[PDB]
Amino acid sequence: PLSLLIGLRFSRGRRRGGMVSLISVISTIGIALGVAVLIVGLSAMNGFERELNNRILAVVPHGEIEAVDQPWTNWQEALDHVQKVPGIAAAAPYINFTGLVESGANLRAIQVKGVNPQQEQRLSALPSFVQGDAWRNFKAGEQQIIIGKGVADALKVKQGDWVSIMIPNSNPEHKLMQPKRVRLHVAGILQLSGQLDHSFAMIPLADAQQYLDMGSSVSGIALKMTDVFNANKLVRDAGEVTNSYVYIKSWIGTYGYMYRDIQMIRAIMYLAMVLVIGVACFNIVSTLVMAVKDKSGDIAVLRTLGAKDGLIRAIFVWYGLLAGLFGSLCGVIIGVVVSLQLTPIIEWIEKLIGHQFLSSDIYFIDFLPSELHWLDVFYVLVTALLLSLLASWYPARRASNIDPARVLS
Amino acid sequence: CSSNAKIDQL
Amino acid sequence: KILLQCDNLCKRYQEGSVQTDVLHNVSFSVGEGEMMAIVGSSGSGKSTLLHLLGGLDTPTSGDVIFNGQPMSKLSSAAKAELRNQKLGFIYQFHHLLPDFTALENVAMPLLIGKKKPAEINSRALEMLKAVGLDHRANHRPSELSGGERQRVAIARALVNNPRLVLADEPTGNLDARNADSIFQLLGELNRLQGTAFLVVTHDLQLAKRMSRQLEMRDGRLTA
Amino acid sequence: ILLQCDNLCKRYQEGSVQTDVLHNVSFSVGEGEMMAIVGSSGSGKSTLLHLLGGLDTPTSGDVIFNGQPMSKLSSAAKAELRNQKLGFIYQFHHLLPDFTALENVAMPLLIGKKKPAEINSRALEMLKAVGLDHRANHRPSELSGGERQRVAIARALVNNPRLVLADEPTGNLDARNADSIFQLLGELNRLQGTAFLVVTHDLQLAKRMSRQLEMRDGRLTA
Amino acid sequence: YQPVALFIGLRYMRGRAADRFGRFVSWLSTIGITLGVMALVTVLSVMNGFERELQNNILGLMPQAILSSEHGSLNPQQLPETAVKLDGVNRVAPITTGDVVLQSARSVAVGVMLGIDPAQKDPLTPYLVNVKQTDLEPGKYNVILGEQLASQLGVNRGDQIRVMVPSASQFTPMGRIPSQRLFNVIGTFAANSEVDGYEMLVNIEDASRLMGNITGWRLWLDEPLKVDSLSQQKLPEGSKWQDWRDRKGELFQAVRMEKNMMGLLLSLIVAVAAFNIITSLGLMVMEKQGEVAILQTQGLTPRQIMMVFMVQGASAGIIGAILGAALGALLASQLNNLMPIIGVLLDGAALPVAIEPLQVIVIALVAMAIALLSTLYPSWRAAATQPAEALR
Ligand SMILES: *C[C@@H](COC(=O)CCCCCCCCCCCCCCC)OC(=O)CCCCCCCCCCCCCCC
Ligand SMILES: Nc1ncnc2c1ncn2[C@@H]1O[C@H](COP(=O)(O)OP(=O)(O)O)[C@@H](O)[C@H]1O
Ligand SMILES: Nc1ncnc2c1ncn2[C@@H]1O[C@H](COP(=O)(O)OP(=O)(O)O)[C@@H](O)[C@H]1O
Ligand SMILES: *C(=O)CCCCCCCCCCCCCCC
Ligand SMILES: [Mg+2]
Ligand SMILES: [Mg+2]
Repeated sequence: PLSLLIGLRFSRGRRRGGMVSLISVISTIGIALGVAVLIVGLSAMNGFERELNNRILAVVPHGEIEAVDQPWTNWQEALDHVQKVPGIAAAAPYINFTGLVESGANLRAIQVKGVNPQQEQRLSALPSFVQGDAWRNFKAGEQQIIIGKGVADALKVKQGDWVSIMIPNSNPEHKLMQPKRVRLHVAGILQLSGQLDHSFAMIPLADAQQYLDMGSSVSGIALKMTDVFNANKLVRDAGEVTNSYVYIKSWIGTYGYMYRDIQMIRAIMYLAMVLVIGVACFNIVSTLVMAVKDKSGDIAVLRTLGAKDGLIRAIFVWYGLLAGLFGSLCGVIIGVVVSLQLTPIIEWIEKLIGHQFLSSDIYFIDFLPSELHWLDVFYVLVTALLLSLLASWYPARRASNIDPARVLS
Repeated sequence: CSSNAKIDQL
Repeated sequence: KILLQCDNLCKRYQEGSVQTDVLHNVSFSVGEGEMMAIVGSSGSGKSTLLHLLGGLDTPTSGDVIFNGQPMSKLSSAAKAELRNQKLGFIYQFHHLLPDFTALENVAMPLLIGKKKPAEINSRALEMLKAVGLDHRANHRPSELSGGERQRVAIARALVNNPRLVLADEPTGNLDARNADSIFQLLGELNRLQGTAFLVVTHDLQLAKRMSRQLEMRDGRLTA
Repeated sequence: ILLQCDNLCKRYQEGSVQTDVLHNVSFSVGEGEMMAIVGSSGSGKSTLLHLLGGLDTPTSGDVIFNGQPMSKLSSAAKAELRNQKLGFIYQFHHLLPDFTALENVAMPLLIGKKKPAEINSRALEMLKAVGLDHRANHRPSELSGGERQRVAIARALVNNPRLVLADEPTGNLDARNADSIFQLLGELNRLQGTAFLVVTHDLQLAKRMSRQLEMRDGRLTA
Repeated sequence: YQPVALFIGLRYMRGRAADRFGRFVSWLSTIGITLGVMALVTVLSVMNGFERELQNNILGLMPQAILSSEHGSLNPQQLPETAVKLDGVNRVAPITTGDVVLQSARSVAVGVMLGIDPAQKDPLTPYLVNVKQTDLEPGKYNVILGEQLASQLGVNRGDQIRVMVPSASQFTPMGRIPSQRLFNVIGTFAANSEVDGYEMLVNIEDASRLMGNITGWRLWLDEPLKVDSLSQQKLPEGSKWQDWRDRKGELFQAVRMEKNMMGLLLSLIVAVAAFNIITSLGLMVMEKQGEVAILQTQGLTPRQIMMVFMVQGASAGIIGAILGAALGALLASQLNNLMPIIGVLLDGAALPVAIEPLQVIVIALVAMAIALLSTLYPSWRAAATQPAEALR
């Protein structure tokens, strides 16, 4: 239905005069600048959290244990103590290396890891970002190695040529000898974001033991957790099952700063947008006190008919909300178009001003995604209306104190 | 962003 | 029977670092169903004594009553309830709401009182046809004629059947042919509906059409 | 002769029609005129004073003033003659409520670039000739109905103008103080020789002068 | 009193109501600019503190600009230390910088080679763990590795490493062989930064690249954040300009791009505050119809009536920028003096605040200019109307 203070005040807003026709355009776009930008500004941070669990959190092992500068001899009977833990899903061994690439005198330091190609599909998704048609070429006895995208941009190589890497010296005792090198062909490249593409390389486990003259021995055991946030309590008790103490690490010391920085902008852009609508709510006060003294010959007519103080005070609260709801919804209906179609928008400005921004060198990703939700749209409508309630309550108390005896009635 | 510490834990 | 006492309503206006008295020693007898024709002049008490009996103004000393209930000694919430049913206010300043049509301005006292929705429409349709309206009922007051702007204001303060209709010279802001027609329409309301009114004019010509007149001079009743 | 006017046709752009409202209006205005220019409803009382002052320019006429044309003049020099030999008295509550009664009559002295040594002496001597020395530093928002009209009369008589353009002096008050402001306006032509005209909607409140001229829509009906 | 007629017509207009609420509406345009400046200087003072901390830990530990030749190395006898007269340079020191690789008994890491002079003052002097400065003698081949570099290599004090130069290699008819020598370590150094993992100290005299001469001259600037203005100056002959943008050209350029996004996000507060002047002054002409037209009857030209509302639009921009910069400098300086007002971060590691005095003048002049461009449209409408139609 309709109320006495809502349905009878649509005709009060139909006011004309001199330059008052342009004030309703300024007051609409003045309050839409803190609503439409907050829709795109909050949905873009939700797009960064969507790509965080897909491009970063789904490729690096979270928990890693290593011995104190010793090869893992008893690594066969140390796998059952990890797998039968309430919170550990899968586990796979890995042998990390530190080798360089000298194929044309280029500066590139990669981190080669001895992952298992048959067990890499149980804990994460390694070959899910390879441009090749398949990934089943990782057999035993072909000395293949796959590198990232950032390695190929400096090596100036393609798929199917013999590149030269630097094998570290696998000496039994501490002595200096000639550096070991070998020529291997690359089996395709991989690209995720541009940040983890220049220092990422892997080798099969059957080919890593022949380069170090070792038998069945690894140097690290990875794992997979069900919940990721509690990564500092399930890896502590899983270390004393083999020996006294081992080198314990997690993803907090390396990639743990991304979850902190994605919540700091939400605790900064939120209060910075209250100051945008807060000055925009002063535009409602500037047109409400003017609507009292200019319409002073109308409030005295209602007081002679029997209007109480509770009715007159409720006149200009919802009257100022009519110009507030029209301007707040004018930023909502234009905020869906920018958020859902942000990918033709960001790519249009980068080809006009010259050099593009958001480069894939030290940043998080290359593109600017926007995962638009429907809970943030409801959270900005109440914020734009609660800030307009205090802007329409203080001129409403001034209009309620206007006695009809002072005015010429 | 631009606020990096880069400290590791053992 | 008596409807209003009208004792010494000494209205002491507080000026800037001063105190002035304008209405001193006023006394008349408002009866239940008795018409009155209190005539004033430029300087005599008009349009502010009606604010005292109506409840819009608050006197400094004195308290007028209305059938037991005091108007001056009353709450702020109870002052507006008495102006909704048993009081009427008719002026020549065209005190109408220009944002609505002519039908909603008559239904505007019925909307504040929160009556039944079938009663707000049937009552406004009958009060307009008795004064010469309902030919342009669904029209704005800005496009109405000069004589039609005053006849709709008579039916605005007559829907709740007021026992005391406080009018203040409704003639003057219209033509002279329809000036005598609205004085007769007020007289039919006091005989059919029984609404006691009083018309406060500045001349003795309009007071002769109504009942016995009381001459006032700066608050003091001359006649 | 001070001011000359003959065949002043004012063409206003109406609703896609061109109707002349001021058809062949003519009057001779000399130095120290005892003028009683009366009018009626729709005869040209509110109009034809903006053409003499310089607020409006006639498209088919020229106002000549003892050798200096008013209508054939730029907007920069039109405001110069309004501060020296032209006065304006209105009745639509044309006073500034943010100022006081002393600063309202000193406002034409500030536009004319007068020094402050003689601003306060010229303004205070005009409030003493009127009779408002009590409410000198008082705002017009709290004054009475008869006291606010006397400030607008004292606003134009500061720079001693030659022609005082008045428009309905007794329009917003009763007949109790009507003879007061008519006597107060009668002390202006005998002290500085300021010529003025009285505008009155009927023909009873203008019986103080002699030249009872009536111009109904430009046509002289005296 | 007040011989200027422009300012006398607005002293009683800035505040006309007697109650406390009616006076607050006339000053609503001042607080909207005051809250916009103090939310712009304070937030950018934290971002300037992150750039100043990153400068002293990265740019303060590496050579910023090296004046090297274009035909290979540089002869010190042709270009001595008393020959260069470059602007902003307060100290000239020789250095040898080359992209080399490392070699140890455990792994093969990466790291550049920096040829320092032990007879001069070194910025990494308190970072050496009980290692003196004059232990880099020519012929003994001593090298001071980093702390984070020796962790992945496993080289303690007293071992031997191998430094190979892939870039600066000689020609050999059987192919391409690099020039490598033997180097013995004497100790490490730690500075708690990121440059300790790819930088090492070595003597200036070395025959591992060519020939004995140097490559260029290491210079110190007063402001290492900008090098584009110090590149088109008078450069000496036989030498080219090599700044720090060849390696860290995407790191410190990333901080300047993030300040332009936060500075544009917080610029929307003063954009709506500039729109409030259009509402505060545009509605003043529609109600004061009896005051604008009555000034033209007194003798005011329409050229002067336009500048009446211009100061009314400038009264919120001038006082709003001084009060905004004063309150913005008070929150940034007294942030962690007695108690954290905005909250306590999860680390609590002495959050720095850098307040640049030149940046306040650039910020305050923007709000003093955006408050006057929105004033020209209500001021033109007060003079374009005729003074005859406003009164009837
Ligand atoms: C990840 C961030 C890190 O940024 C930092 O450097 C740390 C900032 C910490 C700030 C702490 C401030 C504490 C004091 C606050 C005082 C408030 C006072 C309030 C008044 C009393 O890196 C970034 O900064 C990037 C952030 C990018 C955000 C998105 C910007 C989008 C801009 C869009 C503009 C659209 C314009 C459209 C016009 C039509
Ligand atoms: N209590 C009061 N408060 C304010 N003004 C008053 C009061 N009493 C008298 N006045 C002033 O005195 C004048 C008396 O005029 P009044 O007799 O009311 O005229 P009318 O009878 O036509 O309404 C009014 O103009 C009014 O401004
Ligand atoms: N600018 C204008 N806009 C609309 N109507 C105008 C204008 N100027 C003149 N008129 C018309 O011309 C007539 C002139 O009458 P006027 O001299 O104003 O009478 P009075 O002096 O009694 O007010 C008016 O009735 C008015 O309708
Ligand atoms: C430091 O934390 C590096 C990771 C950066 C993650 C991305 C956050 C900054 C980029 C924000 C892009 C602008 C969004 C604008 C939305 C309107
Ligand atoms: Mg009256
Ligand atoms: Mg008129």
